[PDB]
Amino acid sequence: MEQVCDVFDIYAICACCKVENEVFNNYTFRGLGNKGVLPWKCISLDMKYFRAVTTYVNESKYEKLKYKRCKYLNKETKLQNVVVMGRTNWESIPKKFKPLSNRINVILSRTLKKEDFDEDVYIINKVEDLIVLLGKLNYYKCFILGGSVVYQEFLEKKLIKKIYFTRINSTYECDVFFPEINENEYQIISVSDVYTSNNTTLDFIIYKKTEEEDDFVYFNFNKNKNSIHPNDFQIYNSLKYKYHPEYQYLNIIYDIMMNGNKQSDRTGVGVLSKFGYIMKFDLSQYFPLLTTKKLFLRGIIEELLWFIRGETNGNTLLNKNVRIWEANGTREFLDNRKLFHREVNDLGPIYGFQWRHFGAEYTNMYDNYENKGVDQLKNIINLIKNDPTSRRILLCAWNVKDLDQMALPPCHILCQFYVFDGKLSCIMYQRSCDLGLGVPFNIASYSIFTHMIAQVCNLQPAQFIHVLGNAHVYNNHIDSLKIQLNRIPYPFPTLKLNPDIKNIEDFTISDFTIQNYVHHEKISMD
Amino acid sequence: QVCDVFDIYAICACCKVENEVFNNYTFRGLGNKGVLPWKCISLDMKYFRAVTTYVNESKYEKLKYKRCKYLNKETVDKLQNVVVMGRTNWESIPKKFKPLSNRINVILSRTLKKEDFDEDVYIINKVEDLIVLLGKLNYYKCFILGGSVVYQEFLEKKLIKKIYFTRINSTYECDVFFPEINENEYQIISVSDVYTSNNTTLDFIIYKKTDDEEEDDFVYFNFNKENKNSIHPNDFQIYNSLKYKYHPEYQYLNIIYDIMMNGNKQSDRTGVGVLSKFGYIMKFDLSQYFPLLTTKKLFLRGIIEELLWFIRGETNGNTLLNKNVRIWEANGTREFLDNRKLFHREVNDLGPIYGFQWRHFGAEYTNMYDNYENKGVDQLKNIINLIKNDPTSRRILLCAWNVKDLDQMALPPCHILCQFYVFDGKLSCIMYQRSCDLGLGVPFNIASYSIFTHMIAQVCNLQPAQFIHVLGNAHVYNNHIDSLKIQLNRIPYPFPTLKLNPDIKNIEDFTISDFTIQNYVHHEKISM
Ligand SMILES: NC(=O)C1=CN([C@@H]2O[C@H](COP(=O)(O)OP(=O)(O)OC[C@H]3O[C@@H](n4cnc5c(N)ncnc54)[C@H](OP(=O)(O)O)[C@@H]3O)[C@@H](O)[C@H]2O)C=CC1
Ligand SMILES: NC(=O)C1=CN([C@@H]2O[C@H](COP(=O)(O)OP(=O)(O)OC[C@H]3O[C@@H](n4cnc5c(N)ncnc54)[C@H](OP(=O)(O)O)[C@@H]3O)[C@@H](O)[C@H]2O)C=CC1
Ligand SMILES: CCc1nc(N)nc(N)c1Cc1cccc(-c2cccc(C(=O)O)c2)c1
Ligand SMILES: CCc1nc(N)nc(N)c1Cc1cccc(-c2cccc(C(=O)O)c2)c1
Ligand SMILES: O=c1ccn([C@H]2C[C@H](O)[C@@H](COP(=O)(O)O)O2)c(=O)[nH]1
Ligand SMILES: O=c1ccn([C@H]2C[C@H](O)[C@@H](COP(=O)(O)O)O2)c(=O)[nH]1
Repeated sequence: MEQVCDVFDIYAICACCKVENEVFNNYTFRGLGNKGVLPWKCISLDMKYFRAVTTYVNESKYEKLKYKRCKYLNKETKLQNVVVMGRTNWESIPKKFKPLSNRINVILSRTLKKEDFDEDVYIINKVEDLIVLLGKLNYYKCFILGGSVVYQEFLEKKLIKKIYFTRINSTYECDVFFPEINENEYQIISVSDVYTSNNTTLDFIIYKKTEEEDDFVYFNFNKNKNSIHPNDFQIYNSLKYKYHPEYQYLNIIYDIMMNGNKQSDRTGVGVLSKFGYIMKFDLSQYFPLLTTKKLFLRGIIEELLWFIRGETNGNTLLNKNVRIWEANGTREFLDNRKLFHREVNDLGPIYGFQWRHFGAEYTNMYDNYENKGVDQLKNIINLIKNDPTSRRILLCAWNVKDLDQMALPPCHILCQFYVFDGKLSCIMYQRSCDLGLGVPFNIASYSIFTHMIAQVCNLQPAQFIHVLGNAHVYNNHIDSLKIQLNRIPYPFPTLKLNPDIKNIEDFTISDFTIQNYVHHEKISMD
Repeated sequence: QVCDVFDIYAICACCKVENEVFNNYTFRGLGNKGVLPWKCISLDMKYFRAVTTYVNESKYEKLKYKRCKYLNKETVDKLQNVVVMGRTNWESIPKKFKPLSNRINVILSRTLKKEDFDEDVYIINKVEDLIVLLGKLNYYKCFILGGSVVYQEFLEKKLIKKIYFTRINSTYECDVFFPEINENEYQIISVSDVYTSNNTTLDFIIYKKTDDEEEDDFVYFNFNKENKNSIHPNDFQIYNSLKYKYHPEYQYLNIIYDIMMNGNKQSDRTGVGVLSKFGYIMKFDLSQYFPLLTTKKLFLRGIIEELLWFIRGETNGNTLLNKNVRIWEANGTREFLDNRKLFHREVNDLGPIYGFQWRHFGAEYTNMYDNYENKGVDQLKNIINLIKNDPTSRRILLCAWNVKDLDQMALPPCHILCQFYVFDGKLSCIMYQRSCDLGLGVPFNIASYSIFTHMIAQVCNLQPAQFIHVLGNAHVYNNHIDSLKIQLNRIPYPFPTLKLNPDIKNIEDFTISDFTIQNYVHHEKISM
């Protein structure tokens, strides 16, 4: 008829870390505590979150809660929340925080009774006594704070209506663990933005138990296009709040699937296409390596270093077993570009040559172009250092003169940089965007490049901003992207650079570390 | 009050009538010679039927409750709306539409007999008889449909809760007019998107008499979202008093507001100081309007000449100056060039700027008088050919940022590139701007590249779709702040329209006389 946890609004809130090429799932985050305390030193942002949720009340909503609880109990006609702790949980809290401020404190125990406590707290020695207590109290909501024993038995008994679950994206030694959530009993309905706090990333997810209004209608008086189906996005559409920054990428895919224009293309596969998007990623808070599928970064980092050296020799990448440019360097591909006098894997005056030698005459991939052309990479590093408010800090790969000599014209047209308050942001304009295959890597590439330029200019990375021009999904990718859109992102990883690298030319592959990459399974887009 | 008890609204449509000053009264034409002043404008008709038939039955129980208590009753003893038409208005409606479908028809008439119409059609003979009739009916809301007499008397009797006012942005001969809405009595609260229907733009404004399981979760996710810039948002009383701000000019205005509220204080070369942010997109639908800002006056002749000068490939600033187009004057002075270290550059020789790069990218620049025929890459020709011959190309770009020539330019281009996109016979254009003077430069820039998109689309036999503006370093000069505060609190008018001479089929064949702005309605000019 009614559930106890719905009448009395019984929630659980917790924070779980990871515990010691692996496979990941929701149970990856399950570390609760260690040796009777928390596994980590204070993660302060989670404490602020935990305090806002457990202390927040809305007075205007109590009368309905009050009415509803009377009806269930068969009774007639400042506000605070109730919080429930195991006895072990209670003893691990620092004394200066007890009783938890502005909350009604309740402790479960058998070995201790109210005579053993100095504080303003309720003792109860069984779960049934909490329901009795709640029927007699005036309160807004009831939050179960753990520990592990308390969680397990409240989940066991179907007494939890929502789990407020912080995912701590780092590994610690643990000896107690959140119960394995039964995906048939609970589903994720919301996921927050990603944050960094105390040298770890984290997000907040929510499991749920499984007049001027008419003017709006008037103004919408004038509102199965692409053969895409509802049930094919059930998980994606069931989420209420989608604040994880990975949704900037997934929503654009959704948008192209549901509203894109059908078109042919140079390749003949055919695409759905739209025109003009912007994504923004906060590199101060996370490294935006996509988590709804597995991505590798060694190739794109070697590519970036190969760019910065000004190289155009495709053999250099192939010798590191990086095959990104291999198809663009074959005799057949070059011939079909009319590059009949071009040696195999000589890609012509592409990215690297334009960044270090714009306007120089290209000869072959072995020439020494020292002091030919405009070394715009050096120029923009100098403007950032010495003229940070300049609105001319731009790095351009679209050299109109050289386009036909390139193996193919650049997609990443330009980077513009912005400096404020000791922090560096970067816009990259992409003329053509393969959303299913290329954009994931391109986000990672320029995100890394922003870190490198910021460090050698002694700035901190801020936003990477990604403007998409012709944004398209290949029809060959649609079934894979349907799978991918129905996965829930994980908290992003972090990127660390060797801090002793002071000049842009001095990085090597080993100066980069990606830490705490948690990700869904690899996907063949075909 | 009566009109709040019984939910009495007015709904009307007004055209313009036969340096002009504009105001809300500019739109006041109701009828002419017993008919509507215009041929049918189908979009306003669709909105009309929608407003006057829409009913939310779940919301009626409280309206019935409210009306009964007002009348000291307990009962009123399918929910439709009520519609009130004057007799002139009622008789001039085509026969096959009367009685108005799914509406309770009510007619003010001192000469019509209750007999000649069915029992479902009501006939009153004074205004207070409607209040009596509303006391005895079940209805959602009561709409006053006109005509001029009915508007005037209902309005001077303070019997109107809101006005749903369609602004028809064209001119017609009229002999009856809406009453001048006293802005001390009513005020605009919501403004719609701009539209094109039957060869006129129009918009829709609203005048006003003067699971919470997921509500809490919203609060928690805001737990860290703890105004910073010495701006007092009470200076934007009108702006923040609006409820629905759907006019596409709000794309521009919302960005000024964002930079004021949240911009970063930075200095610049002139010491003036700016508020800046990084990264915006605006999109304007050229199929439905020409986005010439209306919250201040904008002139376009110089803007068009500069474009034509670009297309000719010119770099000689004297050409513009002899036409009194002075956009580039300050960049061509002896002093400005010397500061650029261009010691060997003639005054007003701007070097290899836009026009030279569009028609001659990669050519060696000598001076502004040289013959550059067939030197360098003719990008403009190239992209026009790609549009016509390979329209699904993702390489249709027009780039002015020639890294090799920047230092020889009087200054590097602010408009880095245009990219084009073709689908189903329609042309859209993205322009990326590295540096955006929101107060002065950006309004002109939206117009320049909106026009350019029309020109490219016509010489390619395409229709213009969107113009899409990407702002890089976006700034408000500190000395514009007072002027933009005034501008944020003006309500835009429906946009004008751009017409090109349809005979021009080559990008190089346009002349100044081939461009006409139609029905530009605007607020007064502002010195920034
Ligand atoms: N990261 C997080 O989100 C959280 C972490 N933690 C960590 O978890 C650990 C503590 O959790 P845990 O070790 O599982 O111990 P708990 O905090 O779960 O409390 C255990 C004790 O609570 C009492 N108790 C539990 N259920 C009942 C009941 N039905 N009736 C009566 N008394 C009851 C008993 O106390 P008695 O023995 O006196 O009967 C039991 O021994 C610590 O490491 C703590 O720091 C704690 C909370 C949340
Ligand atoms: N686009 C728009 O927004 C609208 C346009 N129109 C146009 O408006 C024009 C009509 O202007 P108008 O002539 O002012 O139309 P009206 O309907 O305002 O004519 C008023 C009539 O209503 C009756 N009436 C007025 N006041 C009273 C009263 N206090 N008590 C009783 N009966 C009353 C009289 O009928 P009697 O003669 O029997 O006394 C009078 O002739 C037409 O050209 C029509 O096309 C129509 C509706 C709205
Ligand atoms: C890691 C923390 C945490 N985060 C989240 N999201 N859920 C949790 N169940 C906990 C653990 C917890 C439980 C009970 C009280 C405290 C506590 C500590 C110190 C001070 C206070 C206070 O309220 O001042 C509370 C922590
Ligand atoms: C110019 C139109 C208009 N727009 C708006 N916004 N307000 C208006 N007062 C009118 C004029 C009007 C008034 C009464 C009935 C009709 C009518 C005509 C033909 C058919 C129907 C119908 O309902 O089928 C109604 C028009
Ligand atoms: O870094 C890259 C390089 C290529 N592409 C994709 C976009 C297009 O699908 C294709 C290039 O095609 P053109 O736009 O040049 O035709 O490769 C990317 O998304 N990112
Ligand atoms: O067409 C133009 C030309 C200039 N500006 C403004 C932007 C900057 O305020 C200034 C450009 O100077 P720098 O970005 O080079 O500093 O001119 C525009 O907004 N639009």
